[PDB]
Amino acid sequence: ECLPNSCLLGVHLVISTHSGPQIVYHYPPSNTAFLTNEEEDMEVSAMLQDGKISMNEIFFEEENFQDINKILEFDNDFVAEFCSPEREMCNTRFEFTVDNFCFLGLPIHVDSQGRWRKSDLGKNMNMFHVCFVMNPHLIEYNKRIDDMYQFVVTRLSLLLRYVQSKTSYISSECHIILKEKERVLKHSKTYQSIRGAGNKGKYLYQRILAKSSLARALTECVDKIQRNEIACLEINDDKVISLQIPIQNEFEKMPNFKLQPVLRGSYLTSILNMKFLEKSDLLNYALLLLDEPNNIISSLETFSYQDDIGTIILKHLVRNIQPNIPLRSYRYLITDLLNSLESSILRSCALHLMYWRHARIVIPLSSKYTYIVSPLAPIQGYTIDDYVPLIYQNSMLFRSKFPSLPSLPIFLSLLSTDKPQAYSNIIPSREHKPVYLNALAWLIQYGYVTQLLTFINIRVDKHIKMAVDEDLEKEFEYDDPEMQHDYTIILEPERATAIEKRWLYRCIYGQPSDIQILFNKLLKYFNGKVPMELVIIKEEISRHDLKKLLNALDKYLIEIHHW
Amino acid sequence: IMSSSNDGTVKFWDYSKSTTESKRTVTTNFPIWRGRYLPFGEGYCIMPMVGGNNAVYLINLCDDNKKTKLQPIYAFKGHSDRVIDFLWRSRHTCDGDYDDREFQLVTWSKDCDLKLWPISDSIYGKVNFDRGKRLEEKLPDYDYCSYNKEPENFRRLRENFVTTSGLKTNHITWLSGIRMNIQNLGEEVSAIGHKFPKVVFEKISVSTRELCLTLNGPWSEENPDDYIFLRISINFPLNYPNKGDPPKFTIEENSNLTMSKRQEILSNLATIGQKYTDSNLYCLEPCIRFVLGE
Amino acid sequence: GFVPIHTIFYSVFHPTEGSKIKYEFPPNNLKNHGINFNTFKNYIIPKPILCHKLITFKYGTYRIVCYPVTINSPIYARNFFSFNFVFVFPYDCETSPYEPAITRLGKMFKVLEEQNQLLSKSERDPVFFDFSIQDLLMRIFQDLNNYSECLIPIDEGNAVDIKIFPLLRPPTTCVSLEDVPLSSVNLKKIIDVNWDPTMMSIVPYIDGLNSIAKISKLSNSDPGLVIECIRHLIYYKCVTLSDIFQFSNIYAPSSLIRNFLTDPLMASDCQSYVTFPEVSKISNLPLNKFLPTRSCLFDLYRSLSQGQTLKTWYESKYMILKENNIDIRRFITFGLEKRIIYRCYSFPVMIMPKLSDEEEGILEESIRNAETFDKICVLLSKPKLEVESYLNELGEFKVINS
Amino acid sequence: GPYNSPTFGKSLSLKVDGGFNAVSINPSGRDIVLASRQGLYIIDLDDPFTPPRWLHHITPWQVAD
Repeated sequence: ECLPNSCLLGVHLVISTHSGPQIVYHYPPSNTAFLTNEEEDMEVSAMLQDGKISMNEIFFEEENFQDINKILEFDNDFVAEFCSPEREMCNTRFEFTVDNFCFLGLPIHVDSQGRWRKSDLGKNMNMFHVCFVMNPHLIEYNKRIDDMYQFVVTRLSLLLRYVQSKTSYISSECHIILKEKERVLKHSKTYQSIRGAGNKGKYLYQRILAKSSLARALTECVDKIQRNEIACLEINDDKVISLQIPIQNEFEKMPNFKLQPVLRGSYLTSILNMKFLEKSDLLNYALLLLDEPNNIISSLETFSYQDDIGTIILKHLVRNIQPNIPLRSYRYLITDLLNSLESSILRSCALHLMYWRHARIVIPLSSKYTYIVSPLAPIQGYTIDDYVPLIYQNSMLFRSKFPSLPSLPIFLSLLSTDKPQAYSNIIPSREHKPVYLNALAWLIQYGYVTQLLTFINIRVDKHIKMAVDEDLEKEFEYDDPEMQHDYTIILEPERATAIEKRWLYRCIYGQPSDIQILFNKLLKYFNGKVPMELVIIKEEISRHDLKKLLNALDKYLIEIHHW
Repeated sequence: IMSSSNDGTVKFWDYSKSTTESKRTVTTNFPIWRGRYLPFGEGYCIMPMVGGNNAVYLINLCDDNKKTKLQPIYAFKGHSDRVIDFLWRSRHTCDGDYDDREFQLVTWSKDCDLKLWPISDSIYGKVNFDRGKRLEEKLPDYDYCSYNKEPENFRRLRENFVTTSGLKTNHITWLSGIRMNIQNLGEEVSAIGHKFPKVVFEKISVSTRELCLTLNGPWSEENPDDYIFLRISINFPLNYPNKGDPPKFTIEENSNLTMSKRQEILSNLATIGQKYTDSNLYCLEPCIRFVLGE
Repeated sequence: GFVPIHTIFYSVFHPTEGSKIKYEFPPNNLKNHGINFNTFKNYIIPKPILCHKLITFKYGTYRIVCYPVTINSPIYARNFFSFNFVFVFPYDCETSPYEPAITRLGKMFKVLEEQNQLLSKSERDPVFFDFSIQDLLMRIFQDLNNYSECLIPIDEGNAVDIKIFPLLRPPTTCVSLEDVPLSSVNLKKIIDVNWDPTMMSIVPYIDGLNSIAKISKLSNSDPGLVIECIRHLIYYKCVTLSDIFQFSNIYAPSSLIRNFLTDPLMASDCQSYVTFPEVSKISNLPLNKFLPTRSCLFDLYRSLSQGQTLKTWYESKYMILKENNIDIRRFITFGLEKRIIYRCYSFPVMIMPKLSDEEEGILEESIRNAETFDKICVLLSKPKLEVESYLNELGEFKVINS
Repeated sequence: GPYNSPTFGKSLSLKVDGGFNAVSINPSGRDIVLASRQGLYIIDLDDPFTPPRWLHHITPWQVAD
């Protein structure tokens, strides 16, 4: 399945000592039915007012609550028993399924010598396990467990191992969690004055999240992975970790609409992030922000804590960006902030923006380019993964962003009722050009409008074959029907034979020298797979030269138009 | 009738005499998966199931209930994983006057290995097999036609719609597994194809000893940095790679390649082939490494 | 298809030395591969809370699937008896087809141990209280590794009958009334007595051009059961959905149009497909009042475009189809079947006889849900022009051909 | 003829990947067939260098004989 579904149900913090394994902090304390189908009060009030505590209130409702001592019809001691394996089953992938619940985690155990890393609770603890419970379907079990382990669990466990080796952070977090549990359950009169076990657990978790930093990391991780977002977690107030599961919303070939559901608004383009992420020139392309620039700055300020050179460079690049100009022109934005070192920094920043769902890669937008409405345009559906519709919502958003322009139905009908021409035929005047290009960037960034690229293949008729036969001889018959051509399509002109290369070089016979040069330089790309926009960018040619070569060679060139 | 079971017992039956009990009972230390009588002489051939060193055992059957042990004559050692079937390969004269037929054991195993085992005349004599005898009935004659080749046969106008050349890693990976137990042409071709992933093979035919490979070589007189697509067709003699029998190199007529450069490349290829066949070595990796690169 | 078993062993809880391996095929396979049973012996015989559950865990490069069973009865020593038929598989596979087999094997042996005390008496040792295991494990191992099936009798009335079935993806819920079904197989010869009567009614109407509403009206069937039957046929990978063919439709080439070129047998099938069997009468009608070559078919496939309806495309190129005797419906169907063209759906978003109350209600619900013209035309049983006229009477609307 | 074969008196090993469970031989000795869940592989025993002919039949269950 291409639809994103992070199948988390909760998180654990299972530590072990010489006295035996126990549990420290698990969240949420909800039941199986919901998940499957004094000064401390002032401090927690200030933390809730400032937004430092981000819990989910549906996890602590009366119908969505389970006891703190029970986790999915298992006791805390039971879970700490079967999630604390031996030394041979530690420091490796812990996969464990109980019917439909998979207990996936990477437990970290100290070695025999007593070091956490190869370069009270501070000395008794020999193992900790941040166990993640998933319930994927049996047809998607391997995919979900593999992506979760590769993208969240391994990174979080390795960072926790590093911070425990260098700082002994998890030991102190477990100590303060247990101290706050004792001080709420057995000392606080506010706990006894609160009615309902769910509200008691909500207040206890509020105190734990207020006093503990590892609890905040785990809570934010679960909340922002279950919501299919980027989870920025604060650990030890000195390092941050960003965790996500990547979303499949890019497709080159068109997916089957009514057999395999795909996110509405997916980018139906031949230029993809994943074609470039797997390679890790990209600087010949231009970026396209997925949100407002100030929102991207606010999201990227949570990617660090000290405002280092990388975040400053990335913020400067996001603030001064345009989707209509290539990334090779942005060397001046970082030359002032300090092949080439600036090109390497630009490439690394482009990978950072396009990997973390910030700035998608596009061909640089021009009014001369033909833009069609994508089949995957978010028109139907109440939300992105539904399966008032999204067209009216995005029309309201378009009216809010551009109040001096015609409505989103007018723009999406003007581009999909005639033959697909260049985008400059919608813009009335040159004064309307930047706001219309902003509207075009808004349409592309929402998956509404893709680009119609030109693909060229080479074709040879009977006259070229007869001329080549005459040239070969140099070194029926009673009638001449003109509607009985013997055509032939040379599929790959690079690996052509001697007679087929003669057919290609007899296709250009009487053309001038500039056409001969442009045909020779562009012969290897005439295979029906390379879009001519990339040929224009790479070969440093202009559009008038290409339209000259299309007009001068009409019956020999196959014209193929898709995204 | 002979039988074999999981307990390690090979039982020989004669149901004309008695349905209960067995004429002979041979006990092994391993379970037996496939046990069969020999097609020649008086004997039988059993192979293990999960243990027994994964070797096919050949046991004579020439004697008078007899609970005995396994005393094989020949053990076909090899086959790192278990054998799951064994076959026999028989050839003889077409007309038939004397019974002089040879046999070859073919075994297939779980480690994806298909091995052919020769049978010596020591095995042919240890088993009571009368090699050369007047036939009571003539042996059947079978057609020796292969079947690996692909077979083929309003109206339609005669047309060449798409170029065939615009439409082979399976071949170059299959030839790596061929071992005639560099000592082979196909092994050399597969090793070079694994060595050079950029070189594209268009026609590999070890049986007809003809090769046709395509590559991108830096042999452009206009610009030294430009790479020219080249088609080189190579024909090997039946005495390759002995001395005095070099491979024949033919380069397809290319418009991008000048005739002087083509003659220089052909002369250098002939020089390299003659110099490496003078030492009775193999000349296809130095030639390819000369055409593209150094 | 199905992963072979790596090691099968039968572990039982001895009352003296605890959990131990009784029999194991292949012999000493776990110790030869570095698998130590004492490392995970507390998962093979866990507490009775974890027992009678499908337990699968990873041990190195191997995946270990087991169904622990614990029977509580005063006949046994320590007031309980515990065993486990444990299966070992490699990690890099899918053990999903084998999990119901191991679960049912464990449940059947639970039934037999609760009934006649089979496994406890099979030890031939009177310390568990107050047919060969090894042969059964050998037969299960080799029958599931060689045939994916087994029939192994263990008693005078009991046998191990295991068949490994592949796992199929569930059908989607996106099938609707405007989708037409295409049967990829001859459904008349698959019909035996066990088919559903609804599906049996649907079969003589899946001709590749009938809508699900039209099939429901033709077969006197409720559309929901037709939707569920089409979903069940999708689940067996034999029916693919498509669109209603109209000349008001807009078709455009896809990214796989080069597969008409890079395929040795696609264009010949197009030639044998799109042509009328005789000189049809459509090839004699004017516009107003040998087989076709593969290059002609490719040039006709390219000439489709976005925003250009099939009426305009057909009236711009009608001498070509008349001279080459080409069925345009068959041409479009072959293009959609080879995924070389796609349909741009029409969306009537907002900013003649008197229409009925229920008709205007479902029209308003279709407009407020941004449904296509095809779904509204199917729901009202009306052509596109009547729906357009009613919508123009109701308000101003724009059409997106996405 | 069968007496000009290069592989009858010699020992030869071929690596045939794909997980083949069944095998059978011509009594003439020319071709050998291997069966798997994906189909049949026909190998020339006198020309083992040619890739085997793949006949397509996809089944989820393991072939027997």
